[PDB]
Amino acid sequence: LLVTPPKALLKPLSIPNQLLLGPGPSNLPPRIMAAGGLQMIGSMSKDMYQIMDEIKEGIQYVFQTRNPLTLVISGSGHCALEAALVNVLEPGDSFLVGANGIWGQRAVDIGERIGARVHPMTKDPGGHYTLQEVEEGLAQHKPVLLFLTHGESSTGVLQPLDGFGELCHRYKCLLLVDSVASLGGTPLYMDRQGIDILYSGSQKALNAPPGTSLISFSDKAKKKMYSRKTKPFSFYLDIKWLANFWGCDDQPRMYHHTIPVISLYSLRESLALIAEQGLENSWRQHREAAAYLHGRLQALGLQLFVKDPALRLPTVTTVAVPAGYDWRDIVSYVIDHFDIEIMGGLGPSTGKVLRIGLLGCNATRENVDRVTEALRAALQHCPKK
Amino acid sequence: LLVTPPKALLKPLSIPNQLLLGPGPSNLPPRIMAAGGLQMIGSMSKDMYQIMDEIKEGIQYVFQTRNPLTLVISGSGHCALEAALVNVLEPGDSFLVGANGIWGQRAVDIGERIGARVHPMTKDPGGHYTLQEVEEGLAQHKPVLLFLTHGESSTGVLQPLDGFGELCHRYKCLLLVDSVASLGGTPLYMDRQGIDILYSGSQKALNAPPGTSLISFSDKAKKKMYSRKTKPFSFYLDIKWLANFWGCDDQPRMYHHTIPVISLYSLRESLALIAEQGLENSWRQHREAAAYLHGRLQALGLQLFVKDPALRLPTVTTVAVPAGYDWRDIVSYVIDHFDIEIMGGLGPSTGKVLRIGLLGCNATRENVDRVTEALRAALQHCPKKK
Ligand SMILES: Cc1ncc(COP(=O)(O)O)c(C)c1O
Ligand SMILES: Cc1ncc(COP(=O)(O)O)c(C)c1O
Repeated sequence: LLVTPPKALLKPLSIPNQLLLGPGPSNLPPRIMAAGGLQMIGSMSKDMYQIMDEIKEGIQYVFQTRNPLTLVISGSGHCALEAALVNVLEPGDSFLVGANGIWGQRAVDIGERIGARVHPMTKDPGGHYTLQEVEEGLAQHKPVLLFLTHGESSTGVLQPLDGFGELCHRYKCLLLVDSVASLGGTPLYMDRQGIDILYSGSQKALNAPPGTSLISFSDKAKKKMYSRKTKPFSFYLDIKWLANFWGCDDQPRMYHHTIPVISLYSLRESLALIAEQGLENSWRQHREAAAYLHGRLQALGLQLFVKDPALRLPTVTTVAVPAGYDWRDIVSYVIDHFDIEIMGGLGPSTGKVLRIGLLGCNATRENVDRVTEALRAALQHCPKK
Repeated sequence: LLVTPPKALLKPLSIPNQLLLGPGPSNLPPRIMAAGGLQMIGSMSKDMYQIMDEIKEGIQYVFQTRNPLTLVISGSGHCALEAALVNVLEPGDSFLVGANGIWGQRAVDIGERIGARVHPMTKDPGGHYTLQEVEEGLAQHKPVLLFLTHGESSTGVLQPLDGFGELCHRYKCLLLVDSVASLGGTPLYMDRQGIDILYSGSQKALNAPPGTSLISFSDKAKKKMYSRKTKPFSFYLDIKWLANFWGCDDQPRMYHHTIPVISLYSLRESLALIAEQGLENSWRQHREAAAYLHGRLQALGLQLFVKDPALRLPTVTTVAVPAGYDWRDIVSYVIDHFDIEIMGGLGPSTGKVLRIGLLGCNATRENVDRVTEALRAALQHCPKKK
C-alpha cells in the first residue's frame, strides 16, 4: 500500500486540562460529558425522534417561542446562519446587514455568495444599532431581510432588540438575529420581540460541544422560504427537507441526512440543564458574574472596551489591550502559566481587544478570580514596549 | 415567561440498547464511546491542531492518498458531497452523474441547485457503470466532473473503480467518488485509482458517531477549485477557508468556523482503530463477514438482490423482499422483538429490498447469526398475504 498506518495515530489520545475562558467553546459539565460517551441508537428510530422532539421543546424554551418550525442544524453557528440566508434570500433580494463586527461581516459574505443585493450598515467595533439607523436603512434599501447580531462576541456588545421586529414588519422586512453568544446569558424573547429567524449555537452558554446549532423561523419567514421561485443553493440546508425530518410539517418524516445522534444526546442534556436552572436564573448568574469580572479587570487598571455598562454583553467581555503590550504575549502567558484560554480580537476588533468568556457553568466568580490572577501576572511579566 | 421549562427535559436521558445492523449508523466500540466522553480543549489550540493533523494522516491512510488537501467536513456525508460539488462546479459546468441509486440522485439534486448542467446516466436499482458507458457519457456531454458511487448502499452494489480515473482524465474530466459506505470495507486506492475527489462518512465502517465526513482533493481538483471566477455558493463549505484552517496551505490558520472538537476526538480514535487493524485486514473481515451473511440469508430461502456476486457490496447487503410480506412488518418485527435495526430500501430501492449492514466492529459472525435468527423469526411470525 502507498501509505502505511500513521505512527502518531498508534499513540493514545491525550488531552490537556484547559479552563476555557474565551468566547467559546466552553468547558463541559459532567452530564454533558456523560451523554457524549453513550452508545448509538438508530438515527431514524422512534427513540431518536423522541429525543429530537424534546430538543425542539428545549429550543422553544430557551428562545421563548411557540414557532413549530424550530429545529437543530447539523453544523456550527455559521451553518445555522447560512441555513437562514440560503433559505430566506433569493438572488436579487435586498438584504440589510448590521455590520458592526465579524458576525455581520460574515452575513455580508454569505449574502453576496448567494446573489443577494447586500446593504451593510457598517459601524465601528463597539457600536450598536438604533431604531433610527435601521429605519434609514429600511427606507433606503427596502430589504426583504435584516440581520442583527444580538451578542456581538467579537466586540463585546449587547445589541438592544426591542422595537426592531415591529419596525421591520411595517416595512415588510424579516428580522434575523444571531443569538449564538447571548442565548442563556441575557434576556431574549423571540416571539415577544417579533424576531422572524433566530439562531444560536451549542458551545456557548449552553456548554454543549460545538458542532450543532439551534434555529427557529416565524410564520412570516416560513412563507418566504416556502414560496421561493428557485430552490435554495444548498440541499444539506434546505429547510423544507429539514422541517419534514424534524417533525415540523404535517407529513411523516423522510430521510434527508443522518443527524449527529451523539451530539443530540449532549445537546438534549444541555437544554435539560438550563431548563432545570431556569432562564431568568441563568440570566442572573451571567449578569452578576460579568459585573464581578468588570470590577476585577478595572481594579487591574484594565479598561473595558464597551464603555456603557448597559451595552456590555455579559457572556463575552472585551478589554482594551493595555498600552505597550503585545496582546499575543498576554494570551500566551495566560495559557502557558495558568492553563486558561482567553482570546484576542476577531474581525474588526483584531488587535484591539482581549476577549474573556463567561459561559454557562463556567460563568462563576471562581473563574473570574482565576483569570484576573492570570492577567495580573501577565501584566507584570509580559514585556512592555 | 411565554414558554415554561419542558417537563420532559427534567427527566433523565435514557437510551435503549440497540444492535444497529442497517446501512448506518453503526454501533460504537468502547474506545470511541470513551473518546466522546472527554473534556473540551480550545478549538484553535496547538493541541487541537495536532489532533487535526493526526486525523489528516489517518484520512490519507484509509483513502490511500498523499493529497495535502485532505480534511474533515463539519457535517454528515451529504455535507461532504455538497462541499465537493459547490467548490468544483461553477454555474454552467457540465456534470456527469452515475445515477444508479439515491446517492447519484442526490448528486443530481445538488448539481441542479448550484446551476450545473447535469447529465444523469440513469440506471435502475442494482445497476452499475461500465467503462464503455462512462466513456459514452464523457464523449457526449464533455463534463468537467463525473460522480460515481463506489458503495451504493441503497442498492447493495459495489461499483468497480479501476480505470475510471484514467478514462476521465483522457477527457479532461475530474473523478469524484462517494465512498461513504465502502471505505474500510472493500478495496479503495485514491491515488492509484486516479480519483480526484474522494469522500466518506464517519458513521459507517469507521464506527464513529455520525456528523463528520472525510474528503480529499487531488491537485487537478484543487486547480479547478482555486481557478474559478465565481465564489462558491457556500461560505461554510468554502474549500479555500477550510484548507487554510486545516493547515493545507501556506498561511497561518485563520478562524473560519468552530470545528466539532469532541467529534474529532472520536473520529481520531476511529482512524486509530482501523490503522491498528490494517486496511487490508479490515477488507478481509468485511469480505468474509458478508460471504457468511450471504450464505445464511440464502439458507433462509431469501434472494440476494444483486445477482452478480462480484457486484455485491460487503458493507451493505440488499435482500429481495420475499413475496407475500410487507417489508415494514419484517423490519418492525426485528427491532420490536430483538432490538436489532435493519432497513428497507431507500429512494429507487424503496419497497424492493431489505438492507443489512456489516460495518466495522459490527461485521462479525455473531451479528450475522443474530440477524439471521431474527429474520427467520420474522418470516415465521409476520403476516403473509393470503
Ligand atoms: C455571536 C456568534 N455568532 C456566530 C458564531 C459562529 O459560531 P461557530 O464558530 O460555531 O460557527 C459565533 C462563534 C458567535 O459568537
Ligand atoms: C454511500 C453513501 N453516500 C452518502 C450517504 C449519506 O450520508 P449522511 O446520511 O451521513 O449524510 C450514505 C448514508 C451512504 O451510504
